[PDB]
Amino acid sequence: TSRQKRRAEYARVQELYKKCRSRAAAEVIDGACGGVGHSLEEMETYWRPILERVSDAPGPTPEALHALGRTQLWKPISVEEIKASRFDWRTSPGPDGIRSGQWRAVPVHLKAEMFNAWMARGEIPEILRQCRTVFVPKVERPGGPGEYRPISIASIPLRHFHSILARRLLACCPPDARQRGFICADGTLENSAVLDAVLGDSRKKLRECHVAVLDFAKAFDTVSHEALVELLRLRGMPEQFCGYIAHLYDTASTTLAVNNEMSSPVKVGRGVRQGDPLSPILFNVVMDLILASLPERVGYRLEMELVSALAYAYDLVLLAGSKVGMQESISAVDCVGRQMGLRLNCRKSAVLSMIPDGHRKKHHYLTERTFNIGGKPLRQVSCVERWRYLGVDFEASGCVTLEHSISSALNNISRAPLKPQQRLEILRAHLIPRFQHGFVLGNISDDRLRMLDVQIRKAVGQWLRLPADVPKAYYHAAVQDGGLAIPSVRATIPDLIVRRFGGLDSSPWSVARAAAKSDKIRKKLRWAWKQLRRFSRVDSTTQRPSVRLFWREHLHASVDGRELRESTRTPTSTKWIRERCAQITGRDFVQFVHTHINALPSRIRGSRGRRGGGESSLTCRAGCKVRETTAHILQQCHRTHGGRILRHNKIVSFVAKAMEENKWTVELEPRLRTSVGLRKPAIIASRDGVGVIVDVQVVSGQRSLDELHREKRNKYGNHGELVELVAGRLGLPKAECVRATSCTISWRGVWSLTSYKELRSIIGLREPTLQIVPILALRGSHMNWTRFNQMTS
RNA sequence: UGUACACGUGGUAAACACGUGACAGCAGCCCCGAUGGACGGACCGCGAGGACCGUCAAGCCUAGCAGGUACCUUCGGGUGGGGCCUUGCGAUACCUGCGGGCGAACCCUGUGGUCGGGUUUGCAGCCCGGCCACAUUUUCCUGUUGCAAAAAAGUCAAAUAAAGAAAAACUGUGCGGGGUUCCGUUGGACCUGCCAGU
Ligand SMILES: [Zn+2]
Repeated sequence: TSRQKRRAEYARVQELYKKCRSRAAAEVIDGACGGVGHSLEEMETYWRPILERVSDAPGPTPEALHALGRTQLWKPISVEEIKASRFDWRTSPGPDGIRSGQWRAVPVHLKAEMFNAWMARGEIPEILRQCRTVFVPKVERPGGPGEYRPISIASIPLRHFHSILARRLLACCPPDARQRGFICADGTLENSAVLDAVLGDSRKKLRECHVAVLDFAKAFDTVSHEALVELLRLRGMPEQFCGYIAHLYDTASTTLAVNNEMSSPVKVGRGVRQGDPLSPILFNVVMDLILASLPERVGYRLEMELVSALAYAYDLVLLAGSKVGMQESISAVDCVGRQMGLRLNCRKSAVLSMIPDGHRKKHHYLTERTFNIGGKPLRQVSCVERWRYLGVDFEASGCVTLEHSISSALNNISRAPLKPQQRLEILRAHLIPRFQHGFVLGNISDDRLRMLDVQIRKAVGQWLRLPADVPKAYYHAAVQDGGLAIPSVRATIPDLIVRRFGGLDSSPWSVARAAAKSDKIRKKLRWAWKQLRRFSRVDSTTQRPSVRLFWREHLHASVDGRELRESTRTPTSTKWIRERCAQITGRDFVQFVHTHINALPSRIRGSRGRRGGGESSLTCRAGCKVRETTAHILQQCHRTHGGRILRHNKIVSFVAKAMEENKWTVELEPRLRTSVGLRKPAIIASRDGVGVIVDVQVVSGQRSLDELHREKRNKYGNHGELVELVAGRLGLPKAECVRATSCTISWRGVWSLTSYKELRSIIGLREPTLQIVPILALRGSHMNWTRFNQMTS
């Protein structure tokens, strides 16, 4: 039943989110939320035949070997290198069964000797060799088995054993400097700047330019086993290493796990499997070969520097100044791919041509299709809007911009079965830092960034049901200052440009340094600096611009968020927005956010600009005949009095729990009849001759919290008779040992600095206890609001 | 291009001349993203803004994106509204396509002519949309599927099935009971009755 699959999908996504956040977020963003809908039938019959298809690649030719031509490996594995390899352990279990524990428990020497024996024999056990493959729909509405994706997961020991081999390959034989894809530094670091400099130069000096982008799709599904084995054999690497790779690939199998249904193993006829740590290094050797097969004298002369190819993660951006120049380059790429089995998406590859014309001083754009990939024509795109050289969030071949693909991601996140805080976190730390690279490879304006920010804010407002008139700084202000900390692409793009392009001239690359001394790059740097200065405030400590201070300055100066200005001094106050979100339910988070920025609809806040009516729209609905502000509702209203005592006692119970856990003799509601009047302390506790009178207060924040704390600190500790009475009751002789103490929390859930410091210092409570008091304050306040709004008489 | 300043040349000095110059600076800050129009009237404090009533055929808005046309320039480039000032060298007219929201059609389904699309392969399939033609009405109660948060409340005819028929209060480290908030033996929420009181 559909409800059953929805149940299973929700459980699976929640478990994945609890275990590993990054993989779950990356799966949710792409669209892996609907699961499989075609079952085993008409699914194995489509994907099984496409797997055991050995490519008839002839292999590299003497010409390719000579173009390539233009020892410490297999060393015994020691125990230091095992921990020298950086491994991400928050991954999925293999089909064998060992998830992380049976592999973590074994000592290092045993694993080292096991790998040594494995390479001595050269045979990975079939049980450990076995791997599974789950299916992922591409478009949000699957229509056929060809619209899915076979993500394959291998065993943990095999991934660990290959990671050290990949590290050895990277250290022993580093790639060419042109290869800036799978590199130690950031891949698309200088490649974005080089293309921009080339485009600026070709427009400036009216130089003939043609830049083509062609991607390596099915590059996982097109490398022939024999071709790669021969390539590694002729590279000079040990022949037995190649034999081991050939034995690994020739003896391979795959299990189809669709709807938890077992399936027989299936042969694979094409090499390079997805997710293996050796795959992006082995494919780097193919990149080295294809780059070495490029024609020698061809490219674009950018300031005495010749630029021809800038390899991206899985792309190949070729450049040429002459129309005939790139045709032979493309033919060479085609023959290299065909001789190795690689296939190219003519649909997803594009060519940008730029032909100048004299006697007019303008520059002309070609429109018709001229170049081709072995006969198949290449589409010609006018504007450079295919800045999708960012890896994930795959391309659309110039059909759409970067938007209309961000909105798809937002819809995929919105429809996924996640709590309102989980979507917020996924957008915070997995979507914004993912497409932000794409908005720098070309000319950009402020309006595009502002519209992207507005769309993101609209999506977040829909997720958390906030009204329209909420301070826009609330979304982008940092957590410690009070806010959702949604990073804003309006100010983080100039920040990225300034931070990266500023250090362009310090890059080891010779091409990047040439690109640094350009005209367009410097103009963009000036624009980015201007925007950053306009959207930041200089830091007092370090004299360096920061956007967080600017967002805080706007937020604390607003009307809704003025009461939050005291939250930046005690980071515990806003510990529930981001860190402690797994302990708070779904609707609870939305209610807490609503009362946190005072988005609750009152007769004052909910009628902004629409107060042309009578006093009934402004007078308190309880008959208090005063202004109906949310502070009045939540703090001073006779209908809300019972809820106020309820919340107060809810807090005093939890703090009493804490001090009891800290081994203090507590006394609830002491009864002291002073001669002056009636004094009602909250709770007293004494230990080893010293006592304290701890009273609990939840008060508004429109005044300073510390002063309000002092107003009862002095009253309870300087009465002159009450301290003697509590000293006599507790059993301590000297009245100066006992002194008053308060726990003052603003009803939005903001600690008081003096109160928090006193409570931490006078009596020992660990951080988790103080973390939960804002939760109690917010819950009590919103329950008070619901109690008030439940009836209207 | 237009202001102001650094050096050099020449000169007895200049309120004299020229050239070269920090990416030379000097071309201020702040706020604003709502949405259908033409013609005729009733509303409003007839005031900035917000209601409604009549037709029209489809388009109407956009400081959103991309490309070209002309013009101003100065080479860098340039086209929304409002405010505070302050001196504090800038720049407009439209059409084309895409996205957004307001319209408007469209509408129970199967074949074919279709056309734009995606996806494996070499025009063989699956799926997304747009034109051209085909196939009694009202009326209550059991099963199948689309989203709400949980083993159930919403969906009484969303589509349905010789479908089976008819007409034409609360105050609480209180107490008891259950696959239900989401937590890895606890915690807030509602469901009930007693416990000392109002
Ligand atoms: Zn009141």
